[PDB]
Amino acid sequence: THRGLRKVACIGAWHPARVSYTVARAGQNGYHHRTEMNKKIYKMGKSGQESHEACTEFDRTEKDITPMGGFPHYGVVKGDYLMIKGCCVGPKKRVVTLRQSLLKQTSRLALEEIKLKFIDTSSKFGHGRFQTTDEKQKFYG
Amino acid sequence: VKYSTDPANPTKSAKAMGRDLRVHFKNTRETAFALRKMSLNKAKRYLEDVLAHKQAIPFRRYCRGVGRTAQVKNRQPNGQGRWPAKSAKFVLDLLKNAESNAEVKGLDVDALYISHIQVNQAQKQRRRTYRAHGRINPYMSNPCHIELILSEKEE
Amino acid sequence: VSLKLQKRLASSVLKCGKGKVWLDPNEVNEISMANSRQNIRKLVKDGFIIRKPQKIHSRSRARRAHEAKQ
Amino acid sequence: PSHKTFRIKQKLAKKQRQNRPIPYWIRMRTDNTIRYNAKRRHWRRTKLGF
Amino acid sequence: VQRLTYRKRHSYATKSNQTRVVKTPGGKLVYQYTKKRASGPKCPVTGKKIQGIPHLRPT
Amino acid sequence: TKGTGSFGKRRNKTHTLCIRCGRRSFHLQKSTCSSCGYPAARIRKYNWSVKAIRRKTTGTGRMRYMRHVPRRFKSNFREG
RNA sequence: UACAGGCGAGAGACCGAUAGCGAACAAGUACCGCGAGGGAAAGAUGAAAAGGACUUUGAAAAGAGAGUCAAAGAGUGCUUG
RNA sequence: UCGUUCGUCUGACUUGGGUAUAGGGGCGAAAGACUAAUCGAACCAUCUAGUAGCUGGUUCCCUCCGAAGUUUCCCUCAGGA
RNA sequence: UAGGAGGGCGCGGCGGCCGAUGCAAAACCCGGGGCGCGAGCCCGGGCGGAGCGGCCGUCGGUGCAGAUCUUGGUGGUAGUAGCAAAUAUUCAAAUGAGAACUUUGAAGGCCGAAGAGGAGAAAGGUUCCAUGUGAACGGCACUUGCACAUGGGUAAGCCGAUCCUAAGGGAAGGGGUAACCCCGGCAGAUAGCGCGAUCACGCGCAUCCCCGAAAGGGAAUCGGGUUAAGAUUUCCCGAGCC
RNA sequence: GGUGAACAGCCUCUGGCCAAUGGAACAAUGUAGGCAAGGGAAGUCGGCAAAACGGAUCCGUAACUUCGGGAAAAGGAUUG
RNA sequence: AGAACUGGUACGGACAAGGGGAAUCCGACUGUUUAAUUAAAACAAAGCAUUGCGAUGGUCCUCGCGGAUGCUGACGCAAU
RNA sequence: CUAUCCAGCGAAACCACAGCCAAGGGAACGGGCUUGGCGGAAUCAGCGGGGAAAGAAGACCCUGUUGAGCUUGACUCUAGU
RNA sequence: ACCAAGUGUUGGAUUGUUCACCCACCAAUAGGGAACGUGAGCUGGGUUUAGACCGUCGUGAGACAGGUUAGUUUUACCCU
RNA sequence: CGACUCUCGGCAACGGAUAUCUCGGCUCUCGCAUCGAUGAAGAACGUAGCGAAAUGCGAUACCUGGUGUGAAUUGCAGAA
Ligand SMILES: [Mg+2]
Ligand SMILES: [Mg+2]
Ligand SMILES: [Mg+2]
Ligand SMILES: [Mg+2]
Ligand SMILES: [Mg+2]
Ligand SMILES: [Mg+2]
Ligand SMILES: [Mg+2]
Ligand SMILES: [Mg+2]
Ligand SMILES: [Mg+2]
Ligand SMILES: [Mg+2]
Ligand SMILES: [Mg+2]
Ligand SMILES: [Mg+2]
Ligand SMILES: [Mg+2]
Ligand SMILES: [Mg+2]
Ligand SMILES: [Mg+2]
Ligand SMILES: [Mg+2]
Ligand SMILES: [Mg+2]
Ligand SMILES: [Mg+2]
Ligand SMILES: [Mg+2]
Ligand SMILES: [Mg+2]
Ligand SMILES: [Mg+2]
Ligand SMILES: [Mg+2]
Ligand SMILES: [Mg+2]
Ligand SMILES: [Mg+2]
Ligand SMILES: [Mg+2]
Ligand SMILES: [Mg+2]
Ligand SMILES: [Mg+2]
Ligand SMILES: [Mg+2]
Ligand SMILES: [Mg+2]
Ligand SMILES: [Mg+2]
Ligand SMILES: [Mg+2]
Ligand SMILES: [Mg+2]
Ligand SMILES: [Mg+2]
Ligand SMILES: [Mg+2]
Ligand SMILES: [Mg+2]
Ligand SMILES: [Mg+2]
Ligand SMILES: [Mg+2]
Ligand SMILES: [Mg+2]
Ligand SMILES: [Mg+2]
Ligand SMILES: [Mg+2]
Ligand SMILES: [Mg+2]
Ligand SMILES: [Mg+2]
Ligand SMILES: [Mg+2]
Ligand SMILES: [Mg+2]
Ligand SMILES: [Mg+2]
Ligand SMILES: [Mg+2]
Ligand SMILES: [Mg+2]
Ligand SMILES: [Mg+2]
Ligand SMILES: [Mg+2]
Ligand SMILES: [Mg+2]
Ligand SMILES: [Mg+2]
Ligand SMILES: [Mg+2]
Ligand SMILES: [Mg+2]
Ligand SMILES: [Mg+2]
Ligand SMILES: [Mg+2]
Ligand SMILES: [Mg+2]
Ligand SMILES: [Mg+2]
Ligand SMILES: [Mg+2]
Ligand SMILES: [Mg+2]
Ligand SMILES: [Mg+2]
Ligand SMILES: [Mg+2]
Ligand SMILES: [Mg+2]
Ligand SMILES: [Mg+2]
Ligand SMILES: [Mg+2]
Repeated sequence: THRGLRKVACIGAWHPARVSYTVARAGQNGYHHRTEMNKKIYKMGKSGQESHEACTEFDRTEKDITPMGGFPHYGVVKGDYLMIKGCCVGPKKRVVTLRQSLLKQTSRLALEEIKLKFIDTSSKFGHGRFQTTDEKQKFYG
Repeated sequence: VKYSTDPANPTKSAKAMGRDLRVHFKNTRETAFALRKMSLNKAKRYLEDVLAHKQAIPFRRYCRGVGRTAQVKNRQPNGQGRWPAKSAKFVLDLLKNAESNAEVKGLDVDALYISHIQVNQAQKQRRRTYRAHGRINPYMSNPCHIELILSEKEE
Repeated sequence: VSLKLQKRLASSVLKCGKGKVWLDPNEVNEISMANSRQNIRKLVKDGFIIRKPQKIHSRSRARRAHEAKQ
Repeated sequence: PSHKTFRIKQKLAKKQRQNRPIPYWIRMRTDNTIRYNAKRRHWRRTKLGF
Repeated sequence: VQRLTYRKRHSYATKSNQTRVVKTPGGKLVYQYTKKRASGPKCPVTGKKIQGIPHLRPT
Repeated sequence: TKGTGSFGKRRNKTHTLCIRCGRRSFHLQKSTCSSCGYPAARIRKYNWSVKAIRRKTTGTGRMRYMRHVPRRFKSNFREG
């Protein structure tokens, strides 16, 4: 196609003799405001007791929630924290507002109790292969 | 030889002129419209600071296409301005020549100010540029006359 | 100060190339002051204008290549 | 050409002399209208056509 | 390797423009312009050469 | 092609200076001047261009001899 | 008796610089075309250059004072504009 | 015209200079191609201010009067009597 | 409306009449005052610095908003499109008012030898070389330049033209033609006569002129130096050749 | 000069240049160049464009044939 | 030419450098062509055939005189 | 590499005036008219719905008592034989 | 048949085709308008110049709402 | 208030219309008849203390000589 490929060919019929607001145009993408609802809470890490760390009832390698070498672009988590299933709006370090649901949670998928087995800790920077720097040090010597 | 506007007080005001200056008329107009009614010392600071690409001359009348800057928010909120260096460097020369005129007359060069500044079109100069399909078009400059009068401010 | 007239007239005197003429940058004044082939030649004997040595193109690698082909 | 006939050499000699600014004392001469040499010729612009 | 130029204005490589490379007492290669090859004289009857006559350009 | 590619091969001179008229109109291959008609005995002149006639009629040159003829008519060709 | 050529004269209910010859002027010129051929634009300071000495800012062009002039704001493409 | 990709490359081959053919003529391994950016008839000047029932324009005010698209004929129907 | 007529307004001359004008004419500008329904006119003020108006008769290249009207100027578009091929520049120093662009040096690169090297033919015609630079030009810039200004420079017995012919071209006599002009073998006491002899004469005359190649044929030159710019073989030095 | 069959391409020496207006940023759409998981022309009028094959040595080489070819057929192996 | 060893089975390591096959239509091939939108199946070609002509001649040019084929002559010129 | 911004330089096509819509009527598809919807300075860079956008006195068709090339059993002639 | 236009209505063979007609999936493979929506959005297959070939026609130049092949797709930076 | 836009006046620019001119044109009329082989018209090249054009002239070269007038040329210098 002469004059470029990546575009919309027809931006509307002759009549109305205007560009409809619903035709796809080129402009800002991202950094939009979005509410994304129904994210489940898996674990609360409250600093200062046994429930903080990334030790489940099955795995017992005494490790904290932060991966090896800190969270990329964010650093090391020391304070309290939540762990939500699925993704989160915005990049790392972004402030987010956690709001109670407006709906009435009654479905099974809302009522499952969540019991973990293993909290991956291998560094998210590259292909992490060990869970703890201590175990990497024992593996290398 | 007489300027468009006569001074508020002729004996206590210096005046300087230039004709057929080879600089852009539009750019120099946009310079002058920022320099009107400024103190002389602050005008030298400002304009040399413009040529130093650190403060911007707002573009208001001949502005369509001029990109935006943050450097000109204080005086044109939508921030549309440029740093016309040749225009500024030509206007500096007349500000200095009128400072010299006022010095010779005996005025307070510390208390002088821009009482009247006017840029105006001149006789265009002709050049030719060659286009597709064997056509030519004129390629002409817009030289300007720059005309300014410093007066001593009064209480 | 321009020494184009002395890069030329020095290639012509040394019988070399403009890229091989070398005018000692410390005393450009006298080089400029000498405006003739005669006065270029006295500068040549006085050591202010020299032929840079020809850039090296060693065939040591060609010799060793053929010696590894025999 | 470096091999030019004598006719062309003789007639290119004259167009050398034909190309000079007017003497300055022409301008001060009384009841004069000469403002410049309005018949100058430049070698890249006007070819002599011969 | 010190390329060469014609010593004349005959810029085309015709038969009359035979060139021989020589190295001069100046350490510099140049052209010399040679004579063209001459047949020499021949006997009409048999077409064979005439002996004792050098094969020279006629003039 | 025709045009720009083909204007580069204007290299040889069809016309050179005539000796009778000094115009660059001497067609060499044909050996005739294309303005004065040289080497014809008579000058090439045509009534379909009075503009071309006036450019080279009598009076556009020195008239080294005819300028004096009126003066010699006056006093009727006298020599002492 | 004829006479848009030439030489020399005289007149005009004509044209007044986009007019009148193409040409008031270095006009059949500058310029274009290989060539036949095409072919313009361009007039006015002032009475007299008396064409702006000099001082000062500027690298310089110029500016600002000054001076010449009846006027230079008539200041070398300069009558009015 | 530029880029890449292409055709041929000892041949009916590629090319410089000299020279011949000039307009209803040339030349054409034939496309109405080429003949100086012009070719199903070059370009320049002249006859020439070609002709046109056709298109476009057609310059100041007020006052007064103020229509026709119909008949007849015409190679006549966009026209004229 | 198309159209027709009447009466007037206005521009420029001519024959007359009445005037104005250096105490300011013509023109042009004005938020100035008016007259006429209107074409238009009268007055005021400013610039202007030498001519001008009114009335009667009469004459005309006589009235513009259009014609993709003609010439000249000016806008909006617009400080917008744009300045993008050929790998690439970087650092000190010098000059300079001013340096990304000048010059020197250093470093990195490209052309890569069917080159972005060294020389020529045609073509150009002074662009060559030096010194200087206000402007203009070098689509940014400049101290710089192939720009502007003033000077200088091209040396031949040997390198070419010159000489000879090619395709071909012009031509004397003649043939054609109204004449310019067209035909060159058509054979004409042919253009030219030649050579030996002048202490003169004898013999011959045959396919009978000129032009046409700086790539065909061809009397003769090599080496080393030298200039701001000429020369390799043009000048100088040596040695030769026709 | 090297590689190489090679006046191919690629790199260097002599000679010549860094002349194509520069500063900042790396958004969309472009111009030029690439790479892509599984599939492999379903895309489209159409395998347009791109990818793939490509040198050399050894082996092998069909139909058809004007008995000259097809043929560098196809199909394999090796390469420092 | 052959061999032993060696490498993260990589080796024409960059560059350079055929995709192959089964068929149909058209033109035999090579070649030429609408410069600036058509490169082809179009034009040409050798091959085949036909026609005119024995010089006081055939085809043709020329306003005329005269001229081209023809420095020729049927194993040739000329027109298809 | 551009596009973007910046320094410097810096055009052209085009242009009655201009630029928000719906429906109606209308030379039968309006930016202007009528009835409504609305409507808040000034700029930045894109884009290709519209401006029945620009380019061009439509080549398709027709009209012309306009041509031109070509053909032949058109009409009137002509070199040549 | 009713209230019902919110939502959806596909991948492919052949043809330039709209249309058509098959294979398959599907819940379904409904119809339509928007200057027969949409070329300064693309493509240029068809058609619609100039090349060329066949057939029928015409004595011939040429014609074909017959078939085939090759055939340049320009501009936004203005207003909205 | 302010920027932008539109607009009015004053002043300044760009531009060169108008007004007044005119060593020029055009038109009419009249008088005369005088180019060239004793080399014309045309062309080229030269020529000045400082000149390129135009005007002039020709190696005696912006002139030589006679006659007439009678104290200049002129932009600068100079011999006079
Ligand atoms: Mg395309
Ligand atoms: Mg990661
Ligand atoms: Mg061109
Ligand atoms: Mg050879
Ligand atoms: Mg040629
Ligand atoms: Mg020729
Ligand atoms: Mg008149
Ligand atoms: Mg005139
Ligand atoms: Mg005056
Ligand atoms: Mg006066
Ligand atoms: Mg004036
Ligand atoms: Mg190409
Ligand atoms: Mg040839
Ligand atoms: Mg040839
Ligand atoms: Mg042509
Ligand atoms: Mg008429
Ligand atoms: Mg006409
Ligand atoms: Mg009509
Ligand atoms: Mg009638
Ligand atoms: Mg009239
Ligand atoms: Mg008018
Ligand atoms: Mg008008
Ligand atoms: Mg009108
Ligand atoms: Mg821009
Ligand atoms: Mg570009
Ligand atoms: Mg070679
Ligand atoms: Mg070279
Ligand atoms: Mg130079
Ligand atoms: Mg520049
Ligand atoms: Mg000769
Ligand atoms: Mg020769
Ligand atoms: Mg020769
Ligand atoms: Mg000697
Ligand atoms: Mg090898
Ligand atoms: Mg190679
Ligand atoms: Mg893939
Ligand atoms: Mg497919
Ligand atoms: Mg398919
Ligand atoms: Mg499909
Ligand atoms: Mg298909
Ligand atoms: Mg392909
Ligand atoms: Mg095969
Ligand atoms: Mg073929
Ligand atoms: Mg073509
Ligand atoms: Mg093609
Ligand atoms: Mg015969
Ligand atoms: Mg800018
Ligand atoms: Mg509407
Ligand atoms: Mg409209
Ligand atoms: Mg309304
Ligand atoms: Mg932009
Ligand atoms: Mg915008
Ligand atoms: Mg766009
Ligand atoms: Mg649009
Ligand atoms: Mg029409
Ligand atoms: Mg009729
Ligand atoms: Mg006819
Ligand atoms: Mg008949
Ligand atoms: Mg559209
Ligand atoms: Mg097609
Ligand atoms: Mg066709
Ligand atoms: Mg038939
Ligand atoms: Mg058909
Ligand atoms: Mg048809």
